[PDB]
Amino acid sequence: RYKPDWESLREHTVPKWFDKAKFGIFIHWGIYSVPGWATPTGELGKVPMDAWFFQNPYAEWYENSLRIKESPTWEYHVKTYGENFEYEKFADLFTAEKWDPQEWADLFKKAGAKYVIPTTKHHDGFCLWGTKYTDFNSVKRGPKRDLVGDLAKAVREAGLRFGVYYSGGLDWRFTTEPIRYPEDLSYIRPNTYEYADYAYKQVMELVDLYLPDVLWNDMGWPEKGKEDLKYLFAYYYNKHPEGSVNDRWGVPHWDFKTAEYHVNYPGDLPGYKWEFTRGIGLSFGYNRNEGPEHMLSVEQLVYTLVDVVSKGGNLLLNVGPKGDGTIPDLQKERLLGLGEWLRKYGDAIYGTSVWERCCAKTEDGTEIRFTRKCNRIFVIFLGIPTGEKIVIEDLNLSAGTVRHFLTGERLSFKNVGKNLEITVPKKLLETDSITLVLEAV
Amino acid sequence: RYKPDWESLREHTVPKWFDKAKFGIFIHWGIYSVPGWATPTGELGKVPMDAWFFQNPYAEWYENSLRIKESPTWEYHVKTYGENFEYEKFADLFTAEKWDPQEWADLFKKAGAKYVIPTTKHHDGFCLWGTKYTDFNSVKRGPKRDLVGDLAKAVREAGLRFGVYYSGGLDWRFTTEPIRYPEDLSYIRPNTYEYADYAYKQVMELVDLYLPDVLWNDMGWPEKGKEDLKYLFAYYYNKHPEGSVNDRWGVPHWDFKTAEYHVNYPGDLPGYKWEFTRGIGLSFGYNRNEGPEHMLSVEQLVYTLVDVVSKGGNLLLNVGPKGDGTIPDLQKERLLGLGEWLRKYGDAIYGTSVWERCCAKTEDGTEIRFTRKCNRIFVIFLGIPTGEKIVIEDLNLSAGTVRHFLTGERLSFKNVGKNLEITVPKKLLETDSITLVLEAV
Amino acid sequence: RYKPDWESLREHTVPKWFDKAKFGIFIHWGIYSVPGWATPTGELGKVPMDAWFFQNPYAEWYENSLRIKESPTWEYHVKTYGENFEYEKFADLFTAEKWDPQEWADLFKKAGAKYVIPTTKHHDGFCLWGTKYTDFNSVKRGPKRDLVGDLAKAVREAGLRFGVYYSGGLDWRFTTEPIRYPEDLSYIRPNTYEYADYAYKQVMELVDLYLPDVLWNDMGWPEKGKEDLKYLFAYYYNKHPEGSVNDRWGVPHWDFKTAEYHVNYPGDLPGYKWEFTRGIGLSFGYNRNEGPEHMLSVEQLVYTLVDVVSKGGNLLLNVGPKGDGTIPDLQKERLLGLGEWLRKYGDAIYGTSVWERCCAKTEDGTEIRFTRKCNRIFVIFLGIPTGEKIVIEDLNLSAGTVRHFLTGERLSFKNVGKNLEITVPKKLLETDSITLVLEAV
Amino acid sequence: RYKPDWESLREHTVPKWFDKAKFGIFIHWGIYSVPGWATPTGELGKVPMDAWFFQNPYAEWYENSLRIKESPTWEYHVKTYGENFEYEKFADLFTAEKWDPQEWADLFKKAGAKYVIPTTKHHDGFCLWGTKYTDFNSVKRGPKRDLVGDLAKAVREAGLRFGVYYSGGLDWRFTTEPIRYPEDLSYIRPNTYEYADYAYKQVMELVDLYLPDVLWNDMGWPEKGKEDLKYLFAYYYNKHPEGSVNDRWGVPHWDFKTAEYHVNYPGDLPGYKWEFTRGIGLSFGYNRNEGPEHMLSVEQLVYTLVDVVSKGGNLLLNVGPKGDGTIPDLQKERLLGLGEWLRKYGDAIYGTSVWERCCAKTEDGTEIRFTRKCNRIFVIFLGIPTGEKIVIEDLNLSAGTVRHFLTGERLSFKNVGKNLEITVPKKLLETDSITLVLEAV
Ligand SMILES: CC(C)[C@@H]1NC[C@@H](O)[C@H](O)[C@@H]1O
Ligand SMILES: CC(C)[C@@H]1NC[C@@H](O)[C@H](O)[C@@H]1O
Ligand SMILES: CC(C)[C@@H]1NC[C@@H](O)[C@H](O)[C@@H]1O
Ligand SMILES: CC(C)[C@@H]1NC[C@@H](O)[C@H](O)[C@@H]1O
Repeated sequence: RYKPDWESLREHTVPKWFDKAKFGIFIHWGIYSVPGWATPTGELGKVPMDAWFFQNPYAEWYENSLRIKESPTWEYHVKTYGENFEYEKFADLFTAEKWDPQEWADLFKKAGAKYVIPTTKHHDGFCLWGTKYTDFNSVKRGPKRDLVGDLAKAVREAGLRFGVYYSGGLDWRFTTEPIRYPEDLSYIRPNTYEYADYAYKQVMELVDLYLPDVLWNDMGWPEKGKEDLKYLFAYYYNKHPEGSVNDRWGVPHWDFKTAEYHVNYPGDLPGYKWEFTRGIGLSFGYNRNEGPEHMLSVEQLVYTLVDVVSKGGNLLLNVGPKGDGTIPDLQKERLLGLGEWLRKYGDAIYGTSVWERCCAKTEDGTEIRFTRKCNRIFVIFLGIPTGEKIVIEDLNLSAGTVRHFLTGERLSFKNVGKNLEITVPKKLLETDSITLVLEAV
Repeated sequence: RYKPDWESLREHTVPKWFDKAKFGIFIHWGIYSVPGWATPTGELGKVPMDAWFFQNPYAEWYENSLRIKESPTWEYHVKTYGENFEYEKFADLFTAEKWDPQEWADLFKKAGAKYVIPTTKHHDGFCLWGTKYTDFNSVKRGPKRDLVGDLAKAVREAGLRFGVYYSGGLDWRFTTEPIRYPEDLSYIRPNTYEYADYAYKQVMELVDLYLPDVLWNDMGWPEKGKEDLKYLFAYYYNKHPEGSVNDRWGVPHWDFKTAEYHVNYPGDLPGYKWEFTRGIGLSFGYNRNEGPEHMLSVEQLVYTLVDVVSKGGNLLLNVGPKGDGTIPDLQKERLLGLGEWLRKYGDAIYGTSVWERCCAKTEDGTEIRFTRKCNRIFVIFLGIPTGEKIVIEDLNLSAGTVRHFLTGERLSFKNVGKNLEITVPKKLLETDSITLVLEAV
Repeated sequence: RYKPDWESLREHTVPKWFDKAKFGIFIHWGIYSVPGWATPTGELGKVPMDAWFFQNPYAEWYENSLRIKESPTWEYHVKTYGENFEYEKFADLFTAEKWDPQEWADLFKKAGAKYVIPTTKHHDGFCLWGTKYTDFNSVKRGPKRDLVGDLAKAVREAGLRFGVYYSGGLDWRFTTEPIRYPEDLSYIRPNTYEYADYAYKQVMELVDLYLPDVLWNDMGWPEKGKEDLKYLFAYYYNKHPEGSVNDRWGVPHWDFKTAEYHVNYPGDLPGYKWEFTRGIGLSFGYNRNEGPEHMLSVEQLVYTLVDVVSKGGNLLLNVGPKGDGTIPDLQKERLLGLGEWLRKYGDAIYGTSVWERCCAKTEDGTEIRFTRKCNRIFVIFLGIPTGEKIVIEDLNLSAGTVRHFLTGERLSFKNVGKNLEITVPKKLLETDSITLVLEAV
Repeated sequence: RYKPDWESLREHTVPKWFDKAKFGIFIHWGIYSVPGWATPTGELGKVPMDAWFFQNPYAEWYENSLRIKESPTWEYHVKTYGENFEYEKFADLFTAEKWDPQEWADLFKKAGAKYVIPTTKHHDGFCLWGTKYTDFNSVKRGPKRDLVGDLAKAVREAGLRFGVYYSGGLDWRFTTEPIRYPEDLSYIRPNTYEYADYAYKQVMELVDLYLPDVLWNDMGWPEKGKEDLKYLFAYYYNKHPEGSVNDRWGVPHWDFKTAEYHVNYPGDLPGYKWEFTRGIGLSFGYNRNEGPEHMLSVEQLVYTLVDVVSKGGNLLLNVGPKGDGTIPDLQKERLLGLGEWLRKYGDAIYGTSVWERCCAKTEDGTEIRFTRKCNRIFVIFLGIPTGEKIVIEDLNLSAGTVRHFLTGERLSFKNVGKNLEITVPKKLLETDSITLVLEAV
């Protein structure tokens, strides 16, 4: 039994399933997916923040962008939907006509994912379940359906874990002015006791209805409601000890940390569980303006995943579905591509632990990542060397055997000074896909 | 960009327009203006506080007075409207049948005023704009009109600044017991988190709808809502840096202080901007029981204004209109009288600064006030001496010239010991109105 | 770098060396060791708390007991040292004339311990290092020696980790009234800002002088100083990431929990690292009145360690040295005995992890505990069965090889229903010592 | 009287003398001035902060640098003074044998300064007055003299205002670990209630002994002592209303803001009084390694002052004296040079106000700054144009007379489009020094 106080909640550590999962699917889906439009400006951390909100590459920020007159979104909206078309009207157009939760679940499973987390309420405040605290929801409007619950049921029947994303820190139904600068986030927030109660009642509602495996909050938690989390976390863990909580609440407790390119991404081994998140594209919500050139290739997804995992993290990859419930082909192809790689190399990923070091590189610059399972060390090349002779810089092994992972073939290697040389027959090199993988015992 | 914290908000100083304005018009108008009745007991600070609330001279406190059985208001009400007539019923009688916002604006402008501030919500909680947070408002009841917005538009078209008064500290729709003693104010207040949210949402609403030049709160701010003001003030100033806030919030920040006879009235020069407020009569809301004997004369208004200004303050003069929207003749005549004096002497008032001292008096007791504009010093007599020889006590001038302000005529004067003697030709003395004014360079 | 806030400090998890150490030695030593006397009443949780402080079995509480007149301690003190001998005078008799820190360290190492933690300051406030914050210390009085520093050097020379115990919660140099009842602890505390500063400064000094591997506070941290720990913990971890802190500070952070018979002792597997502590006898400080009847036998010590380890904990076993610095024979014998068992079976203890369950028992009630190392599961019997046929209740092994641990001999086994039968030749059983140990892969 | 609460303290605004002073002299002087050594790396905001503390260009940070072994400072110290020479020993070498406070004051006055502020205590905690709170001060050690008091008398004899700098935020007499990275500042602080008392007591003592015209704190105020400032500020203002405080306390109140190149430097007109500070060179304390290459030229100093003044600020220019109390020639030359320009053009600087805009430039890019005195607008060119025809971009004058400032000669000008043309006879241009100055009425 957990008690409602930070010192007692510290007894809850990240559950084993999460630590072993390594790969999950994020889903940003809502009424913003209907217009599904943003200018693909660039990546966060690379686009200047004095312009970011004025040319926001996140399609799910459509409403905020629309509130900024003459932003590209405003022009687009006016020309496409007209001035007499309020954002909320998109809830009636969000019909999810072609949604099939079992197909989604089957796809996520085939992609190699072990948990799924959809946006139950994003910044626009629209709720994707039949909440009793607002009528701005999927059961009363557009879909006429409990999207969260129906997806939960499908994800679980496919054997995957199910978490929930909730925008606790922002809700545009409680503010009128848009965020134009990063600094506006320090004061343009709901700010009321009423909003703190609402956020508390809704996350408790999600806990009671769906008992999620992960509570993924975003944008911090209302300051007036922070003390409520001691009770909410105890209430939650006492009903589901294997549940978990991310680190975006702004209180002392969390089970795992979160990182993005610009924030908290480690260069080497941290001593705590974390999770890296990013979209297949530059937006989280569907953006019809994105082409393959704005997306990671299957190879980059694999490398991203390997890097993350070798550093002790899980990858939470975001998918942005359309308003009709379909997953765009460009995204689906990248998911299947990753799932194929995982079906071959999954044993060197799932259930692994970090090694003594995460990283190395060859003499000719190919990057290498390591993962471990007891006595077995997985050596994962981000790429496949062309020549059979391979020199890994600054590494020596006290193992007695190095095998080619996929074929299981013993290989010849020797510590040559401060480096490690391994001979990989070209036949073997040709059997690998995207990554040459070795196994040392 | 202002940040939501007291130290950063300190960077916002009183805007120049307010400092230069000197004279504004307060308007206490609401459903209490229909019965428009109070016993004209006396001035605040002069009437004993153990009786004040039982024989309240403020007609806008009608509801509170009515809740005190057998107070004069209760007797009056029962005899006039009857016991089966609840105070709220006055909202349906408040029809503002003869209201013309442009006439009001024209009158205020002719009176010499530079800003106007109406009660958007007084203690009775009735709102004079179409707020979405209560149906007890002017758009839904009586007037069927947005009084605040329509007046805002007129005041601005006449070139005047527009502020809003809001009763943040008291709202009788949230309490049942009347205030009978000053000490009752320490505990008979809304007190709930709900009320703090409401006050916050309504002032933010006024900011978003009308973007006022002044936020004039009264009776303090709900304790549970004080931290909200850091955000509200930043939000406000970032949309209108030339806006301003009075000092009745009970938090660290304010742009100017407020004073009344009994409170904070300076005797000499303070080092900060302030504003003196009082009604033309003894009430703020219309009181049909007041006669000329309960009101300041045009002369007393002028003297009051001069004294205030010479001490660095602005005068915020209150007008109490009738339920039909007309301004009673006694008040209108006093406003025009003041406006006439200002049209002649305005250059020695508007845009001035305090001098080294505010005050002096003649050998025969006539009071004198000073104001300044760079090298010009205005010497304003509260009255017009009868003899041509004038001896100002304890004053010497290092100027090289003293002129009669209205005619511009050079005058003969000399420092005679510790006094100053000036000869003012009787012809000149006869050209002045209410105040003999001199100009020294 | 760690930051001074609980959220950031949560990133520091229990260091891997502590997790793997399993066994440490506690040392309560101080001026109270000179009289070294207490009435050996019983185990905590077994003695009525209405009498506990009056017949305190803890010799280190001598001073508090001495302050309760007519306690057995007061009678003994008066008769032995005299009514005029003030407790503090024991600091002049605490000479540690026969102390050899290298001998202690070698004994602790032979005992099988991996870390050692002496009392740097217990409740009587006497400090065993040359602290600059009080003259009541071992450098200025008694030993004329830095005992903590010399012990630290020796323990480290021996290859063991070194931590410090500090009585943050109690310091009788700041109070005059004794603790008579449990409830007295809620208010007979130093209570001042001065003491909060003093505790902070002394632990900071311990960190700067000795950079201990464990900060083991006792009796809570002064309330006025709790916020300081955010800074102390960050400072400490930033200088020594592999350092650790216990859970007796009363703030949100800790790396491991502590338990005693009556407190926090788990029945099965908790999800966090914890540590069980108890003495060899009934007191922590040396008690000349204890004989073998009041101490655990070597067998009981082994069973204790095994049970704690099978449940994820470390055993922190206390030694109470005499005033001359020697360790009594009865304690030294039990230490060497435990050390011989660990030399034989250490591989089933050190560096292990918990299995799916901690416990089981045979058909004739012999208790069994499990520990794990990757694929190897160690089955430790709390005792040595007499017959070769062994039936383990409610246990089935999906292993494929069960071996006698000491000889490595393969054994015959079979999952018979909900049980597991195993035959162990008596010659193998006769080779074991105190515990039969099997190994399953 | 001012009251001890932020709301009441807000009544105190920046004193008129500070607003008009425009230029003051900062003095970093202390025991660190004896070694007077640092590696002149670069300007703050220009040097990478990951190396900053390791190659600190600030000689006054000698002690912190000395605590980082293998810093250039440590190498220099060992070779010059010896490994056994503890930093504190510099207090015995700080003799100020050639110090003449009257000479310093006269130089500061000739330099054109109106106020002077010496370091009473910098981060090393050494106090330059006979404080009763520590023996580490100039009366008991080194100079055997009250330097702050003798300097105060001299500065005032010279007719200048006198303030005090105090390192409230840092005191290395309360810490042992050096600051290596910016982040270290969040926790390597005194942190105790004792230090909070100490800082309060010392500033109170400075107020009581010297009643300074400015309290210039640095590095924030200890968190546990922030509430004390309400009382300290009231106490101070009630004894000296014309006193002032800077903005580095971390509490709601301040009279003026402070800025440095990298911090708070305005691009145009802010609405509050502020002050720019920087040294003549790259260090604040004397650095024997700096030559003319690391210092501002007289021209650059003038351009600096003018720019800061046209934007509403005061320039607080730092001088770093040697350990013997003399001011190095290179700094004295630049001071006298600036003083000669102010003797010629001071009327366009002292007692001025900002105009409608601070800035403009000529067609060939000469920068121009404006200042104002009632009707007189001063047009200060940052340089002296070579040809007589001058075209000012985007400027139109509704004046009627433009005169050469130095000679008073009336000049020919014309608003030509969005620009202003002016002809300035070369004989007038040749009469100017460093800056061409015009005057428009
Ligand atoms: C990382 C991801 C969850 C993003 N968090 C910040 C949000 O503003 C954005 O829409 C998206 O949800
Ligand atoms: C000064 C004026 C604004 C008065 N403030 C106190 C109120 O109770 C009263 O009705 C009136 O508004
Ligand atoms: C467990 C052990 C460290 C005990 N803690 C409580 C103290 O009062 C007692 O003397 C002993 O140190
Ligand atoms: C601006 C000046 C007063 C500097 N403030 C920061 C200090 O660390 C530095 O030594 C110097 O005093």
